[PDB]
Amino acid sequence: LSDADVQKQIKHMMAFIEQEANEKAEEIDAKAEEEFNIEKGRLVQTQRLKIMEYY
Amino acid sequence: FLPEEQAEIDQLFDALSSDKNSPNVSSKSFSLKALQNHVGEALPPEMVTRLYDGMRRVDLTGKAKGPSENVSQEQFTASMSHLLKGNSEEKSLMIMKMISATEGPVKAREVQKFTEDLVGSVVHVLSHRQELRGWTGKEAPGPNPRVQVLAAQLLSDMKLQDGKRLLGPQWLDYDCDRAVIEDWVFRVPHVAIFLSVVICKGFLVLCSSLDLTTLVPERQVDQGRGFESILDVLSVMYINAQLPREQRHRWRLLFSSELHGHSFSQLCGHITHRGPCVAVLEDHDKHVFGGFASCSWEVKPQFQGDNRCFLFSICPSMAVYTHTGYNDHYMYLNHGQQTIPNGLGMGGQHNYFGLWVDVDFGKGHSRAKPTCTTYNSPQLSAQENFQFDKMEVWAVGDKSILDADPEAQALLEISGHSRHSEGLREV
Amino acid sequence: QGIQQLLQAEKRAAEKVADARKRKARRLKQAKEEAQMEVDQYRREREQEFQSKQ
Repeated sequence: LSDADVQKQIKHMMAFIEQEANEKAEEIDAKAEEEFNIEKGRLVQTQRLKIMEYY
Repeated sequence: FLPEEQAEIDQLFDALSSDKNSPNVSSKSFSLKALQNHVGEALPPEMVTRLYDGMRRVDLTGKAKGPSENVSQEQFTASMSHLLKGNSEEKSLMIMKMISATEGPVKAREVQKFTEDLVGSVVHVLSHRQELRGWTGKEAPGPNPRVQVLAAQLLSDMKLQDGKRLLGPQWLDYDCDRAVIEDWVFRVPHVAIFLSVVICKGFLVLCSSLDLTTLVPERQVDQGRGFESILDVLSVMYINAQLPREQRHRWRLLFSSELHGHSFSQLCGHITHRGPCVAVLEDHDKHVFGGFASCSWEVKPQFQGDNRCFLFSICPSMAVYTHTGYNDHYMYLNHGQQTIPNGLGMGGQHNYFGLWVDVDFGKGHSRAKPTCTTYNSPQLSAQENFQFDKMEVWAVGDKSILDADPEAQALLEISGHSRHSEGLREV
Repeated sequence: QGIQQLLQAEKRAAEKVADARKRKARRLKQAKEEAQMEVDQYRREREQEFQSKQ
């Protein structure tokens, strides 16, 4: 009766709000893919304006 | 029911069962010929038949094999006790018992037909009752394409029990029972709203405690200028749903490209310092999109705005993308510098916006290639860099330099520099 | 226990972002090499310029 109350309370934080620090962690992978496209643009739009202007 | 409402619900049935053209009927019941009579031209033909066969399959006693052949007051007052006040277990009961003549789970192909049988009729009752407040979006000869793409948006929140959404051509054949439609009317407020205006506006129950000022906004344009908008009435009933509730009543014209020129200097002059407004534009490939600003537009290099600014979409699909809080790069407005971009922008970062309108007017981009960062919003246009001809900025809710200095025009004439224009400008 | 095992859920918590910053430090130079694969898109204009010369 007593341990059935304290087994719920160790799910209050362990997989409910400490799991969201893992959810706030893997959405820097949404922010790192936007930076990757900036350099992908910054190297195309400085060279595709060059190696097509030659032709 | 309150006795203010219990008075006029029997005052609709007492006038119905006294039909003259239907001969074999009594005083306690009516038949289906007079239910397609008083509605007249306020409802389409595909709904007044479902007005019959959705009310007739009520079970009141518990013993009969199916529906009764004459609808009585007991079979009438209970169906508005299921719809106009009822709960979710009662509300979708008259959704599914409107679809098939047999009981059971209704298939996922023919709930789509009913969903395009409803939203084509809200624009039929609201136009015939003359409540459009100026928003008369022109019907297309043929099918209206905004009725179609709005109706399939509601079915995107149709969460089947599997947890996986309706994807691919296997989206038509789901045995959708009462287990799965009863959260759909719980999640989607408009399928609960639109049934309260197809029924309670042709039937003209004046005691109804609804709000029609906050469902359809009021179009406030200045008179004298013949002005049609990009957005028809089902679109402005879509964007108005995701605004704050306090502003949903009046959409005033701020800038439009076919009346105030095709200039960015006019755009930046008409939408700066006018509060929250909804920018909406349509490019060459018929992709209507845009965004909403929560605060005023102000010309400054910094990223301004807060978490109520959202991007949407209308004509390719209807979806709304709220903020994600990864960054607060919400709005942007710059007007003629050289190291930072000059134009209007929302989302993303510098030169990588999720919606951008440039100073060379009629151009822009939505370069959110995977998705956006601020708004989790896709590439909005068909291409990477679109071109547009129509733009609208709508606010929601609520001399020159040549004549400014008379000493400088005196010093310019004294210093030898001419005027270049007399008799070309007014005064 | 709880406070004897709460940091054991926090060390596993902090060891999920270090792979999210190591993947972020990789995704910069992951396809900068494929940002030199736009020098394969220069081929389709050259043989087309050889096609307008043809």
